[PDB]
Amino acid sequence: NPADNYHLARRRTLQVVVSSLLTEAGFESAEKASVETLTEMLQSYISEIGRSAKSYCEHTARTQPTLSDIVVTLVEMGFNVDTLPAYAKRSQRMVITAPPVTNQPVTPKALTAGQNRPHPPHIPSHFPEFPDPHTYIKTPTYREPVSDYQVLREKAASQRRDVERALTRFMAKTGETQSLFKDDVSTFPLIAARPFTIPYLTALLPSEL
Amino acid sequence: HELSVEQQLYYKEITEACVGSCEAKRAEALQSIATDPGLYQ
Amino acid sequence: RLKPRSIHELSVEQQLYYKEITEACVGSCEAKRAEALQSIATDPGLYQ
Amino acid sequence: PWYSIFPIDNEDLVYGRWEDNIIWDAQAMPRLLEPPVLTLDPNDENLIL
Repeated sequence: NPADNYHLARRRTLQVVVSSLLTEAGFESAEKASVETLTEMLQSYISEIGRSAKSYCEHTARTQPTLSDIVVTLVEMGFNVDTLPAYAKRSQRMVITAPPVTNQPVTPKALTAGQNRPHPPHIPSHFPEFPDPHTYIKTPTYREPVSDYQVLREKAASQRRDVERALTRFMAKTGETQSLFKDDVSTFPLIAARPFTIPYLTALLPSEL
Repeated sequence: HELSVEQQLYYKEITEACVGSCEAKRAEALQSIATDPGLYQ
Repeated sequence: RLKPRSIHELSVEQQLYYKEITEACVGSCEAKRAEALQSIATDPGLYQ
Repeated sequence: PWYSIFPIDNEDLVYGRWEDNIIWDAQAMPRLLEPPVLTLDPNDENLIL
């Protein structure tokens, strides 16, 4: 979680500092509540020279503090500043490393490059570009229509030929049949002649009228 | 849209062959339905 | 009575996107593949 | 892509609740059914009109 790592990268650096300052001419294996006590007094001490040396310089109409604003800030906290050049030149002096950076890759994204659409004149050019079509563009689409007279004539012709062939083979198979050749029922079956009782009636009369 | 008389007659014969007058006409009607190429429409 | 001519559930920008992504993902060029693979890996509207 | 390379699917099969025409109990049938008119869908090819 990088949210609490904004605070814990610098407070757990102050925990290594107190653990390095309690080892210099001193302890090993301290109590746990005694370390979070002392690193709370350390954070509250840096934050108090921050607020008071800024207040002493801004009282003198300035914005960034000089040396004369901190040697009056440390006097008002009771520090005895003169003992500090001797403390800085220890042989036990140690350096605690700064915390690591979350964005170690920095630039690891190939990205997704998509451009479509422009800007209406109430949006200047420095605003971000309008995104791609899939985000908000919808058009219905239909099936490919075959309006060709050649293939429509071919379709109607072949369907009529196939249905009349199927009808005549079904009627020749389920009735009396003839065959121009010998024992020929599978290939070219003929519906047998039927002397009717309605002669001229089935010849001369129209059926579609 | 309306069936032509050819396929209207084919529809009539095929449906009335599967109502139960005899079994042989039913078997030939089902072998027609299963094995014809143009029965769409 | 004829039922209305239906439309495909993809847009033509979406259908063109599908055609470009599939013709890039058959790997004729490697940079084309890699973007198309990242596009598959993070397009939010790649459902439907 | 001027036209779809995937045929427009049957919207009724893909979307409609045809499950509502199943007749679970003949006597106690929940929805009163009605005669259906022929609709001759023109999306299907192989039909002249």
